[PDB]
Amino acid sequence: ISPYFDSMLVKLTCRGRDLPTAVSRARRAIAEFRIRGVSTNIPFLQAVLDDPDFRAGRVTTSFIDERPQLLTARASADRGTKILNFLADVTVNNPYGSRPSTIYPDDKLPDLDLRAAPPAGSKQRLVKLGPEGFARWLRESAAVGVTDTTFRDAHQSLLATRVRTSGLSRVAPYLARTMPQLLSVECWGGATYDVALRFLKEDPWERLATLRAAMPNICLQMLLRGRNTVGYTPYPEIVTSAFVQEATATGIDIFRIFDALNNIESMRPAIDAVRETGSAIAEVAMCYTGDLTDPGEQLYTLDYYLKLAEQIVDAGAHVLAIKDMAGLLRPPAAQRLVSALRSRFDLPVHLHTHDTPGGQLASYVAAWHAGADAVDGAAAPLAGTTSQPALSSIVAAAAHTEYDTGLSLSAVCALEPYWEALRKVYAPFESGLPGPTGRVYHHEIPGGQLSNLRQQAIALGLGDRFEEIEEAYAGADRVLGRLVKVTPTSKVVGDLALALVGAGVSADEFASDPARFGIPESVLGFLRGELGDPPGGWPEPLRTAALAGRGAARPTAQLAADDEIALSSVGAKRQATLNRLLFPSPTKEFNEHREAYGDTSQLSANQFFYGLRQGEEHRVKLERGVELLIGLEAISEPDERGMRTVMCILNGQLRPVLVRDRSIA
Amino acid sequence: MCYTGDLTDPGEQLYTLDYYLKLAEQIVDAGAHVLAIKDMAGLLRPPAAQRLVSALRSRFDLPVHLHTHDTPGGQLASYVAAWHAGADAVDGAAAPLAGTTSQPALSSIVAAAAHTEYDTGLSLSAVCALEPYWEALRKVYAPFESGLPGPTGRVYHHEIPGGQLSNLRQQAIALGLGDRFEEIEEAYAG
Amino acid sequence: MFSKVLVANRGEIAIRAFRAAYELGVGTVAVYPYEDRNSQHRLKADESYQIGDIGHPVHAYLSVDEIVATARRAGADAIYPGYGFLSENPDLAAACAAAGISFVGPSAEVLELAGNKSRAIAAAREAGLPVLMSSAPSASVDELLSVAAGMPFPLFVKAVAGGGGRGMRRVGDIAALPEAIEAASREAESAFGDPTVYLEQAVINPRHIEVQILADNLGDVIHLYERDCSVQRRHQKVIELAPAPHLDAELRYKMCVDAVAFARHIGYSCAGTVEFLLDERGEYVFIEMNPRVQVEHTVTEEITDVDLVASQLRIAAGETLEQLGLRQEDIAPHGAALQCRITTEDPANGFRPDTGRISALRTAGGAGVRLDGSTNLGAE
Ligand SMILES: CC(=O)SCCNC(=O)CCNC(=O)[C@H](O)C(C)(C)COP(=O)(O)OP(=O)(O)OC[C@H]1O[C@@H](n2cnc3c(N)ncnc32)[C@H](O)[C@@H]1OP(=O)(O)O
Ligand SMILES: Nc1ncnc2c1ncn2[C@@H]1O[C@H](COP(=O)(O)OP(=O)(O)O)[C@@H](O)[C@H]1O
Ligand SMILES: [Zn+2]
Ligand SMILES: [Zn+2]
Repeated sequence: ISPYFDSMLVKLTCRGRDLPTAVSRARRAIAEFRIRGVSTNIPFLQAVLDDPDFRAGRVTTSFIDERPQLLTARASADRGTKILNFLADVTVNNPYGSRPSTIYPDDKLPDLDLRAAPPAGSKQRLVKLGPEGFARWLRESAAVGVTDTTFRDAHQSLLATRVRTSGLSRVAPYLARTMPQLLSVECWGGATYDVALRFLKEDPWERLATLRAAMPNICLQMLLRGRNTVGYTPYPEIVTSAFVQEATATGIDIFRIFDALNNIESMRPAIDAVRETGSAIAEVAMCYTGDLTDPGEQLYTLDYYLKLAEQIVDAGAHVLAIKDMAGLLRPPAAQRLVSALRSRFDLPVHLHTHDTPGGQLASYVAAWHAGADAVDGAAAPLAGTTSQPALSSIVAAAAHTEYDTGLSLSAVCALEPYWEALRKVYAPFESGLPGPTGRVYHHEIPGGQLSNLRQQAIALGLGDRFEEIEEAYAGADRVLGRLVKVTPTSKVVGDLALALVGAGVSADEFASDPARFGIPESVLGFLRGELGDPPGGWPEPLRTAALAGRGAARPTAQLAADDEIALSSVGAKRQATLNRLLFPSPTKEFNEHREAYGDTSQLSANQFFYGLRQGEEHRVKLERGVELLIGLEAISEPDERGMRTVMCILNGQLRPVLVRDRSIA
Repeated sequence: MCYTGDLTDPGEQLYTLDYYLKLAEQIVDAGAHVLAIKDMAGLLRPPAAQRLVSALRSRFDLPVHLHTHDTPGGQLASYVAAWHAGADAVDGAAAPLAGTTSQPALSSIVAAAAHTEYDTGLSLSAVCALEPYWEALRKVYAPFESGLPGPTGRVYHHEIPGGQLSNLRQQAIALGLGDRFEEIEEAYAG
Repeated sequence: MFSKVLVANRGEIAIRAFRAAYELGVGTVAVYPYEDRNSQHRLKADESYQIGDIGHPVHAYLSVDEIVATARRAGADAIYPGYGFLSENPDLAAACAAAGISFVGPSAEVLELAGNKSRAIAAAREAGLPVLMSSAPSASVDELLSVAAGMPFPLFVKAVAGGGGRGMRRVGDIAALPEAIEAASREAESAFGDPTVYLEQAVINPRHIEVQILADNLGDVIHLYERDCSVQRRHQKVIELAPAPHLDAELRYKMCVDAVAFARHIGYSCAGTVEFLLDERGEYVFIEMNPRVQVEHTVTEEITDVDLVASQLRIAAGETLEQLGLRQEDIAPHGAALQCRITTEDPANGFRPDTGRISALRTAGGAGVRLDGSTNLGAE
């Protein structure tokens, strides 16, 4: 466009037998016309052509007196241009270097008729009998229910929780139609909420809805953490109740509730909120640490767990579970504990463990031989190391026995190549260990944290020797007196080992001069006592008097009345209000990104992370019957500025896009 | 005696308990000092192992040695089912060079019998103290690395010894079709 | 009116149907094969779906059951054939009647009358039109000669299934009639599978005249005057013409009158056309009757300024020619018009099509110019 003359683009003339026919034809003409690159006055003309007075013919010099003809807005809501902008930006400014040939996991999916309705499963039974009947049925059933943790707890410990929704949604129908006997599926909660809001620019509720629609016959399970639902700090009761209500409304069937330091009055409100629903199941978990079968174990003994379980049963628990996060449960400990729990009480038992030392399936085999009703399993390509035991092993260990699960083994084996291809795609985010480590018996650390610890010690100094971090974690654990850590109290000890190794404190002189250090604020917040009380007791008869004379504790502001108003109604407003109230900064970034670049959650991992290559054609689904075909043609070298022009193809039409190359500045 | 198939299956009409029992009877007639079972692909399950060990220990009067690989994952359970029925000795590989196509870890084996009547008597700290040397040695042998990504379920259909699978993966990388490895699996099956 | 309509066609006719439907406030659905995913008509519709297997793109459009199933899944109420493909296949009409979907066309019975030929001619002798000698369809040469022994020569031997100008020979005598008839039979058998060829008296220096007929459900027939398609190359239509010059008014009046009488007698309910050949002395021969819309209708649309596709769609919805205003005392042509088609055929090496990528496109326009169908830069 030349900024010297008038702004005339095209004259359109329409004719007809009568005025209404000419007006309809002009409307069609102006709708079909498409101009992209500059701002156009088409919407004003469309508003003028759609005026009933104008169609009736009451034209007058003062026809413009009506105000809302001008600011009709709603210019184009153009999604293709924003998708193309984002794709070009990713292609030009891709941080990852060169790459092998592109891998397409979708080609590895087995053939199956995705037209027939899937057979009834656990959701039908839960609807028919309810929570109490479901629990009784599970207690009285000789089979051992398998739970799948590939969707949440597999890529969390191996791929930094960076698997998007496309692959899960693509593979869910096959799981629902070849395996209609799985007790439940864990696909929500934990750290997926924060990572989805922050690193992947996605909305977790849309993911939950998509997974619900994908699988209608299998129950869904979510890992709640007591007062702190998905965050890292206590939250008010109303927020927790609203969150439980929204989650059960979207389709969360089972809630697994645990706490860092095992104590009641930190999980009672969540249990009451679950029980108020009347259609959900509550599974209360007790955290396992130490080795009770040892003669010298004077703190974590059988009686401690027995009274814990008695309190949990007094609190109104529907399922009782044992949580092993480091892999410290041995066959004999498991046998005795399961036997005692099954003989004292009348509740089903759920067992969960990690495979860090190797060969933890033996524990499962010792548990279901004594009363255990259900176990957990991760898929074989994403199993082992710091993940959960393989599903094929679990199915094959009970075949042709009275404990048969009933799951076809060929069906479970048929889905492995897709998981292999998906793991091959997520190469830059690989964080798995070389193999099994014996040392975990001395420096017990949850499997989900060890990978990030290895990366942190690679990238933040001492990387050739990793021992110092191990005995520093041991020393920090011994200083505070045998803490029970999973998520909350794991990071405080990690930061304390970090400071200890960075300050030259060998093992014990930190307890001599605490006031002469830069103790991380999470540690002071632990010492303040907002996470509860330690099981063994306060480790500070000489550590600190009250806080070592630091200061005071920060206040908390009361919720604003409008938030309480919006929390009472069910809808997208409540979901947005929860997103903003839980993680403000990343949800604000996500809102800005979604305004800028529309909706990009439908893209694949390859397009999202790498970009566009020449010779390949991509299909992106916008709506039912609305699909976009995107390709690349060529790229020009940058001019005297940092600006380049990329020629792409959209629906078989050439499109130039101007992009900024941040490499040359 | 080499183990193959799954005898606990109703339709196993060739590799049944009686076949192994007469094999062992012949071996004992031949003047054997120790009797052992060799599992090279990891096809021995806890119940098969329990019944076989019980029958062998009750029919004869020889010590039993058990050897297996950890290709499917979690084979230590088999060991735990064997020594609970009469098995006298087991095998173990060190933790930095264990798992995948290798033998079960030694630390797991020592910790699974501690403070039980089946205690091995091996210090666990002593076994753990030698791991960093094995880690450094494995890091030195980088160009000759051939381990698999992890545990595979498919071994139940295309049963292959663990020592051969690595060379098979390298051969199919370097001699043509490498993007798709299925064809070699069902071709070995055929 | 109809809530949704599915168009089982390809090209500019699909875009014309989409424009007509949008003018009437009706949703549109499109179907495409994999090999034709880059066509424009895919992105001009509200919803699009893929049909057929990974091969045989042409056979994908000739699949009645798949199209019916797709229309049922998409919640459509009507199917628009267009021209070509399954525009005259009675199976589509039967399948539409077997379900709740309406078919935009004359009727199921009328489609059966127009296929085998010469029973049109039986209907034209009954309706009382000027009709030419008709020969008995036979693939035998002795029988054809036994019928040909009493003919006014020369004779056109025409394929029975031949349509458009594919597979006819002019023989000036009967000595070369048997070899000619054998060649025609072999060509017809290789082309359409029917080895039967029929003779006809060969009228000298003809002119081709088209008459357009529009009719509603309860019965009312109107005509939109004549056209002219005399300019042909190898019997294929090339250039269209305005109302036919050097034609007296009595001639046009009686052409329109007997065309409308035939259309009313035949029980028609949609748009269509009748064909005539006019000779130096002047006579009507009634070659056939096309029960669909051609690519030349725009020409009449430029003289009678009456919409054809939208009127067709409203007629299929159960409207008569009274609320539409199409009554015969205000229909009068004014001006002349003509139409031409641009193809990739090379007039240098034969006339075979040439394939390639388009590297430059500049269109035109102004006063008295209309363009239908438009490609884009870089298309293949
Ligand atoms: C009579 C006629 O033919 S025109 C009447 C107007 N309707 C149509 O053109 C039918 C199809 N067109 C559309 O879908 C248009 O997007 C509209 C007019 C309905 C809405 O446009 P807007 O709101 O400005 O943009 P929208 O957010 O829908 O962008 C959709 C994009 O996908 C494309 N798209 C729309 N429908 C399809 C489809 N069925 N298949 C493939 N691509 C499609 C559009 O062309 C557009 O890309 P563009 O930037 O080249 O226009
Ligand atoms: N003797 C003839 N009588 C009629 N048409 C003839 C004769 N000889 C050749 N033709 C040609 O045959 C064609 C008759 O039309 P037809 O083959 O039915 O095609 P369409 O169905 O496309 O109108 C015209 O192209 C006409 O010129
Ligand atoms: Zn876990
Ligand atoms: Zn061996």
